[PDB]
Amino acid sequence: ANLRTQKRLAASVVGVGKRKVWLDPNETSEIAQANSRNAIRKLVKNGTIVKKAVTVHSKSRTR
Amino acid sequence: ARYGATSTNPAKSASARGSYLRVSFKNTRETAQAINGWELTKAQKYLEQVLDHQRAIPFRRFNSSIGRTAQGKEFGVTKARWPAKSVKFVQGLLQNAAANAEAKGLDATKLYVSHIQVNQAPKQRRRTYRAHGRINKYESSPSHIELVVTEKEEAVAKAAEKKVVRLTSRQRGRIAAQKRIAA
Amino acid sequence: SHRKYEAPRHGHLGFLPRKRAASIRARVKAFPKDDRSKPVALTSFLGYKAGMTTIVRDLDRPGSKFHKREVVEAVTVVDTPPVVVVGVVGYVETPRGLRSLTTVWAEHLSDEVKRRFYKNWYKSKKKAFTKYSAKYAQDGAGIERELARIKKYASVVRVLVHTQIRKTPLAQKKAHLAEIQLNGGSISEKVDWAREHFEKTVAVDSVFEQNEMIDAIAVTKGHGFEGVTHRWGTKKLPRKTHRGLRKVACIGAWHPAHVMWSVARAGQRGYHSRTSINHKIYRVGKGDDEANGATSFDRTKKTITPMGGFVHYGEIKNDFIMVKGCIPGNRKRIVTLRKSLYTNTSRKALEEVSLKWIDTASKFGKGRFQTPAEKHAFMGTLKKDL
Amino acid sequence: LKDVVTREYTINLHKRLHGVSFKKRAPRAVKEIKKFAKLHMGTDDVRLAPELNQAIWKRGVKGVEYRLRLRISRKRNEEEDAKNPLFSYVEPVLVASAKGLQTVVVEED
RNA sequence: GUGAACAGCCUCUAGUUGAUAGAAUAAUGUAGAUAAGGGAAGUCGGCAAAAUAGAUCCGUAACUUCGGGAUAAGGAUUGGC
RNA sequence: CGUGGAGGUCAGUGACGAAGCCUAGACCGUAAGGUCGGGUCGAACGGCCUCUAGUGCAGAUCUUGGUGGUAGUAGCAAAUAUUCAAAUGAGAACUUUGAAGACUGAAGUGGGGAAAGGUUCCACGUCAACAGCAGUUGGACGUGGGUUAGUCGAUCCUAAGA
RNA sequence: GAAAUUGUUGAAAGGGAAGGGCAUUUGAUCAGACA
Ligand SMILES: [Mg+2]
Ligand SMILES: [Mg+2]
Ligand SMILES: [Mg+2]
Ligand SMILES: [Mg+2]
Ligand SMILES: [Mg+2]
Ligand SMILES: [Mg+2]
Ligand SMILES: [Mg+2]
Ligand SMILES: [Mg+2]
Ligand SMILES: [Mg+2]
Ligand SMILES: [Mg+2]
Ligand SMILES: [Mg+2]
Ligand SMILES: [Mg+2]
Ligand SMILES: [Mg+2]
Ligand SMILES: [Mg+2]
Ligand SMILES: [Mg+2]
Ligand SMILES: [Mg+2]
Ligand SMILES: [Mg+2]
Ligand SMILES: [Mg+2]
Ligand SMILES: [Mg+2]
Ligand SMILES: [Mg+2]
Ligand SMILES: [Mg+2]
Ligand SMILES: [Mg+2]
Ligand SMILES: [Mg+2]
Ligand SMILES: [Mg+2]
Ligand SMILES: [Mg+2]
Ligand SMILES: [Mg+2]
Ligand SMILES: [Mg+2]
Ligand SMILES: [Mg+2]
Ligand SMILES: [Mg+2]
Ligand SMILES: [Mg+2]
Ligand SMILES: [Mg+2]
Ligand SMILES: [Mg+2]
Ligand SMILES: [Mg+2]
Ligand SMILES: [Mg+2]
Ligand SMILES: [Mg+2]
Ligand SMILES: [Mg+2]
Ligand SMILES: [Mg+2]
Ligand SMILES: [Mg+2]
Ligand SMILES: [Mg+2]
Ligand SMILES: [Mg+2]
Ligand SMILES: [Mg+2]
Ligand SMILES: [Mg+2]
Ligand SMILES: [Mg+2]
Ligand SMILES: [Mg+2]
Ligand SMILES: [Mg+2]
Ligand SMILES: [Mg+2]
Ligand SMILES: [Mg+2]
Ligand SMILES: [Mg+2]
Ligand SMILES: [Mg+2]
Ligand SMILES: [Mg+2]
Ligand SMILES: [Mg+2]
Ligand SMILES: [Mg+2]
Ligand SMILES: [Mg+2]
Ligand SMILES: [Mg+2]
Ligand SMILES: [Mg+2]
Ligand SMILES: [Mg+2]
Ligand SMILES: [Mg+2]
Ligand SMILES: [Mg+2]
Ligand SMILES: [Mg+2]
Ligand SMILES: [Mg+2]
Ligand SMILES: [Mg+2]
Ligand SMILES: [Mg+2]
Ligand SMILES: [Mg+2]
Ligand SMILES: [Mg+2]
Ligand SMILES: [Mg+2]
Ligand SMILES: [Mg+2]
Ligand SMILES: [Mg+2]
Ligand SMILES: [Mg+2]
Ligand SMILES: [Mg+2]
Ligand SMILES: [Mg+2]
Repeated sequence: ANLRTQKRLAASVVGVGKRKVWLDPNETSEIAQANSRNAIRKLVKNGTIVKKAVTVHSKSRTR
Repeated sequence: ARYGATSTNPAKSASARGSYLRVSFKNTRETAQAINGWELTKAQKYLEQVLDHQRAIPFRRFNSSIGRTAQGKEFGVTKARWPAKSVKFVQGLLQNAAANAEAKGLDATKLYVSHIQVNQAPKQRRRTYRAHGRINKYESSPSHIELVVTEKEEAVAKAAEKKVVRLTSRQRGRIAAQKRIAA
Repeated sequence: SHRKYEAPRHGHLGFLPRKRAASIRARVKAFPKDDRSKPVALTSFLGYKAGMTTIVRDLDRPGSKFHKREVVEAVTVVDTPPVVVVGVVGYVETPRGLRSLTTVWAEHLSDEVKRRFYKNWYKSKKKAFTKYSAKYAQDGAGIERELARIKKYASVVRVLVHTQIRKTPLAQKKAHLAEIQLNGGSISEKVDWAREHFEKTVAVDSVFEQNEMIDAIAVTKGHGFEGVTHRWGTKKLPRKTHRGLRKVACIGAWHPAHVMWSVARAGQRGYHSRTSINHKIYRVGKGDDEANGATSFDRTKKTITPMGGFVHYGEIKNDFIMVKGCIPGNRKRIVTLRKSLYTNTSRKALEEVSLKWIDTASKFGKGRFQTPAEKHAFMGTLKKDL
Repeated sequence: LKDVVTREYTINLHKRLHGVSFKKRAPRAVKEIKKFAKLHMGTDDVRLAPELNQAIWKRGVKGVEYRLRLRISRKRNEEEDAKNPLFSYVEPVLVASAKGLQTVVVEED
């Protein structure tokens, strides 16, 4: 398997860098089928691809 | 076919080869000689070990500035190595030879490796870049491997000439009297 | 052309070749000259280098600015449990040199020696000396004739002793066997002594005594493959020099067109056999003795084992030889201590020391305390303790 | 035979990593453990829980803790039959302090 | 963010984690450091290396085209709350 | 003495094996060389008299091609760094995914363009060569798909100049 | 389907090169001639 394309596509659809799309290992067969943006799209919204939160750079110690 | 010189009984033998193999010709030479003549089953167990770095292959010709290792005391040599890619090609052939003897109906228990010869396949040119804008050859030196397995067999019995004894008048005369005299 | 300036060479050619020794047990190449009037005894001993400490003592050198003053001096300690006698070997004179003609062995033989005759003790059937031992059976016949033969011929007698390595902190288990010449009177009395001592045991204090000058024979510590600068004490080359500087610049003139035996080259360093002479015995320690490290002037009961124990060695529970200064070999290595080959009058030898205080402070750091007693004394009570 | 056991050991990584080049410490730790595992279970097959992995790398390459308290579990191999029927699994145990525990056996159920 | 700062050093977003690999750590190296007492005696030559350094305040010679020389030289001070 | 070609001749040898090549087998010659046997081979070839010349190699730092010892040797060490597990696959240090440890630190290892390249873009398939280890991966290989303008550029203008 | 150069098998020799000349021992191999 090879979710290279689905990763990039995931990044683009969600509007976020590839360093933040998460493709869950348990639904790898389902994911690799997803060849289009429309199929990545419902994969995102049913929790198979999630958007992975930002890394915090808190201003607290600054303040 | 037409292998190199064999002396074995083809009726009792089986064989295999691989040509144009891309393995080191020098390395696999040494490992082929390492096994030459062996009980086929001892050979298999032996190359296996080699891959565990448990016993080694004694390097005997192609070997200057090789390292030394206690694993060659076995064979009286100090330089010995563990040439993986050679072993694995060579056991490939050995396993194929095995099959064919199964297929021929030879006894798998009497099987020793009776011919094992490697020589040099056509080379493979690739190039590399040297200082001041020069090129140099950078070659693969690949191998043909061929081996033959035979069922061992005991004895040989006798049978030969008879020695046509010729001895002159005074030479057959002594003998006549060597019994006319004695026993 | 000619050196331009003269300087002595670098290193001594009486120590070539500078290769690793044939064995960890350096060899006695020489025994003391035999005076057959004296009683029979050994002329060397076997021990293990334990380590070093400090000593304080009044010096007695009339003439010296330190006459009747204290000095502090360094000392080594070799762990020295009794050696055990297991065989006699009789040599004879031939125009080809000395040759052994028999070796008579004791009936029983400690495992520690039986150890030595092997490379794989555990797997082995341990048959070493099992037929030989049967020679005793019958009356005595066989061994008498041998003993007898030694007596008849034999220009020198040596004793086969071995060490009691199990009485020693080491892990080694496999003891050390060696020959020791016998210089008490008369070839015959010698073998009688040897025979009398089979399986029996010999003590240090019957070979060495206080203030004796003795020699140390041992294999020098090892350093493996060495550069020319540290191996020969050659000059460092200047910092500007291409392709490195711990070297020698000229390895030789153009003629002889050969590198010569006499120039420094890289190579092995250490693990050489050495024979040090003139090490004075400052103490002959007894193992069954507290107050080992105590003195006439100290008093305070304590052994010579430093707080926390000899670094890298262990404890010392057996007799020891305390020799002034240092010694070829390193901690844990077998050392042979030999009797002197000449009777030094020196003054320096002859001086009869008697220690005043023996350092016993820990050697694992900047030791501050001689004894736990002293440490509790000074420190007071701690969060562990009572 | 085989034996299938689980124990919980503590391993002194500190003296094992003593000397090791900073950029190699966490990776030695991984390997070192593996070795530690084989030495106790006899077993050439040694798998490390991705949590034990986290535990090891918890403080960057060169900041391995001095002592870890692992849980070594010798299990039987399944599928495609490897050379040996047995392997080991290593897990981080959830202890406050890896200091001062003796080596114990986890009872099996 | 620190700081005079588009400096250096750490971070967010994004992007990478590509550079044959394993085991050892001999000599000699390449690159990075330290060294008692002395302090250029080394050397063609102080080559290399070390020392100095920011800021605030005090203090500043010859000579000069009066513009400089000048951060001359030489000093003190500096965190946290 | 030997070679390529020519006139004559032996009504010469030959697919029942010409020529060539191999052979510490035989024989003739002082020698250049000649002759034969055996093996290999497959379509042509030789003796004698004469004619003829691009006619004989060990060398020329000779020409072209092929091959060695060197040698499994020098080496594959700049750019801080990797790790655990799963999945896949004949095969996984190197592919994919998840986890972790880091890096570039916006004067970027980010996001785009100009010149130049020209399909490298993208999908699917895929490992013989190629990516100085590997390879299931690729800017490689096979097969396809993809570049939409009244407003963006060109096109018009003029500059040095032609 | 030569040669350089290589693998294997068989035979032999090898105390700091090898190869060469005259001569013979020993091994291997062979022609001719007898009648
Ligand atoms: Mg072929
Ligand atoms: Mg060679
Ligand atoms: Mg060779
Ligand atoms: Mg080597
Ligand atoms: Mg080398
Ligand atoms: Mg060599
Ligand atoms: Mg050898
Ligand atoms: Mg290059
Ligand atoms: Mg160039
Ligand atoms: Mg007679
Ligand atoms: Mg002179
Ligand atoms: Mg030796
Ligand atoms: Mg005898
Ligand atoms: Mg050194
Ligand atoms: Mg010196
Ligand atoms: Mg010294
Ligand atoms: Mg020098
Ligand atoms: Mg230079
Ligand atoms: Mg260190
Ligand atoms: Mg990029
Ligand atoms: Mg590189
Ligand atoms: Mg200094
Ligand atoms: Mg000074
Ligand atoms: Mg000077
Ligand atoms: Mg001065
Ligand atoms: Mg000078
Ligand atoms: Mg000058
Ligand atoms: Mg000068
Ligand atoms: Mg400078
Ligand atoms: Mg300083
Ligand atoms: Mg001036
Ligand atoms: Mg000035
Ligand atoms: Mg203040
Ligand atoms: Mg002619
Ligand atoms: Mg002609
Ligand atoms: Mg012509
Ligand atoms: Mg020939
Ligand atoms: Mg003939
Ligand atoms: Mg023929
Ligand atoms: Mg023919
Ligand atoms: Mg034809
Ligand atoms: Mg003519
Ligand atoms: Mg010509
Ligand atoms: Mg010529
Ligand atoms: Mg030629
Ligand atoms: Mg030539
Ligand atoms: Mg010539
Ligand atoms: Mg030529
Ligand atoms: Mg190779
Ligand atoms: Mg190499
Ligand atoms: Mg390099
Ligand atoms: Mg390396
Ligand atoms: Mg790098
Ligand atoms: Mg990698
Ligand atoms: Mg950073
Ligand atoms: Mg910057
Ligand atoms: Mg890059
Ligand atoms: Mg672009
Ligand atoms: Mg291009
Ligand atoms: Mg692409
Ligand atoms: Mg391939
Ligand atoms: Mg490429
Ligand atoms: Mg490659
Ligand atoms: Mg490959
Ligand atoms: Mg394509
Ligand atoms: Mg296309
Ligand atoms: Mg417009
Ligand atoms: Mg237009
Ligand atoms: Mg052909
Ligand atoms: Mg001859």
